[PDB]
Amino acid sequence: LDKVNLGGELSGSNMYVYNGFVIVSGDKRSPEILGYSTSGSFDVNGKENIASFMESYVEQIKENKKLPVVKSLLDSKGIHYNQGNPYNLLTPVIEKVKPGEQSFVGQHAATGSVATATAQIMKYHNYPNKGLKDYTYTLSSNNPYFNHPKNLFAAISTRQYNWNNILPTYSGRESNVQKMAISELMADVGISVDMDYGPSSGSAGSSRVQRALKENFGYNQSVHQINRGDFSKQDWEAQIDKELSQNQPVYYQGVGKVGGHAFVIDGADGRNFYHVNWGWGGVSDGFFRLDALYQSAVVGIKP
Repeated sequence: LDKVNLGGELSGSNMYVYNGFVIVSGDKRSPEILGYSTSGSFDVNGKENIASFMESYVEQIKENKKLPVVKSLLDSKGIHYNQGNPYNLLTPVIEKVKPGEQSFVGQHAATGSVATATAQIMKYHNYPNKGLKDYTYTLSSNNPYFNHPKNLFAAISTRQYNWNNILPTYSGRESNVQKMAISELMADVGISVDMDYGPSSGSAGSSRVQRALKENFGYNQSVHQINRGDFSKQDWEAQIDKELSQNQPVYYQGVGKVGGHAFVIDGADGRNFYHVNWGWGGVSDGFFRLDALYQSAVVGIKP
């Protein structure tokens, strides 16, 4: 084992990670093994959606101080998307340098975890074939990366998505046919969720995702947002288990000051660990506990 120096907000001793990989807490008033995997490694540098989740474990363990098997559905189809090239080839191009930050002018903004999570689930279903409704929104007045005013628009009602061209994953030297297909999908999805574009891109998430999947992309009326706080632990996990039992990956997110920090839950080991795809090409994917004890999910995702 080779420990990772989490640093940042995970630079304490309340949790330790060693590269597969393993995650163990540092206080027996909380579960011992938090997350694990037999392949790849774990990292959170520059990956805010993974770090946000980890930061919740820490808050959880500190709170403890006061005291079916489903094979990864995405892996089964070889779905591994990311947030940068070529997935973001059609997101807005950064125009301004944010005071005090290094310049990203000329680069396409990140797709956003919310859009990457949503796109992977859509690819799993290879749906829809035809977009249903257009979408527009105005970029946040406080966004320091673009000139204002800025209105974004996606002609989704005119889309005929070719799922043979939208590949399950991208290597790098794919032709325009394939790169255009995935970048168009990512740009449409991001716009449908009012993405606040930047070197990192944020969206409110769940509330936007459930509405976009039905209104813009034609998914089943069964699609809806569920909040963790409205369910008992048993009912919550039973919801997730039912989705997975029906071959329906789940959109999941935690909340930060910049919006939803999303990922996809697409499997279960049977020991209460759920398989997670962080949308970063594969790094850090594995089995995690929903908690180590403002989370939400979008379920009922199917055509």
